[PDB]
Amino acid sequence: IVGGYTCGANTVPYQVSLNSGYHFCGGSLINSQWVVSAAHCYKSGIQVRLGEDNINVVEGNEQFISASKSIVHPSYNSNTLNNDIMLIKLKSAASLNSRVASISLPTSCASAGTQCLISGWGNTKSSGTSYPDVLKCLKAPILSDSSCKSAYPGQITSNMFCAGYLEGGKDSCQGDSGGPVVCSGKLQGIVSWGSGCAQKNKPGVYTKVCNYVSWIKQTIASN
Ligand SMILES: Cc1[nH]c2c(F)cc(Br)cc2c1CCN
Ligand SMILES: [Ca+2]
Repeated sequence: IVGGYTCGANTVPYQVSLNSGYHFCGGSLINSQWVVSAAHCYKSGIQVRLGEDNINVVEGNEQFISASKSIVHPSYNSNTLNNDIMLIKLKSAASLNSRVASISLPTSCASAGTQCLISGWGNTKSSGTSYPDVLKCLKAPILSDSSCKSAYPGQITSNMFCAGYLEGGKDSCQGDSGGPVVCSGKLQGIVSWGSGCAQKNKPGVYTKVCNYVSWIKQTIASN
């Protein structure tokens, strides 16, 4: 996250770190057994880390649970990033509490101008590279479809939205991938892609979660 703030320990209790020897992506806990992330975060050997603040220090509220199965969306295209969503099932159910909690799925899509909270352990620099230890947060509005398409001609599908600031300076970044965009208490987005981080006229692009709720629910129901 570039231009954000330190969230505070366990204040984003649905935020997960995906670890394969090291943090490589975020995700969102959606019930005791399932995490939502980005399809471009797929790899094998994933351990889900819940209750994290400093990802380099065991502080006492973590739960470390290996993935038993990952399911990349059937229509994910890795060239265009269309349908950039994945589900990860945990080998055992997480223990839910104030600091480890699921985030509700949307019942309808969100509107331009809605305020959202984006969070992650990604790069905090727009030029250069610095990776934080503690969770970072950014409040950012959803941008109009027309602004989003103007920023990225020919690249924005019906499964994507932009959020952030056209002036630059505040954005998600590398390593925030797969993490949450939460708006009015619902998981509306997944950190997906962009051109650089926090660059003028290049806001972040996010998977439009509301288009996937039927698939998420029926996947969970049979897996
Ligand atoms: C999700 C993602 N991953 C990135 C990456 F690996 C390198 C760079 Br430069 C940008 C990004 C973004 C977009 C952030 N709005
Ligand atoms: Ca920790």
